Amino acid sequence: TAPPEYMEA
Amino acid sequence: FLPKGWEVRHAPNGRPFFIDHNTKTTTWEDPRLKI
Repeated sequence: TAPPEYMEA
Repeated sequence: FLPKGWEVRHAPNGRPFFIDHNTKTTTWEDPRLKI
């Protein structure tokens, strides 16, 4: 559970 | 095996979360099921 905020460069 | 662009990363959730770098998105369910 608990979705991670996404920002992967 | 996962959609072109999506990375599979194994989190401490005992869970591999699906993560696309080109659209900036994350999923718990395989993006093939949710396009």
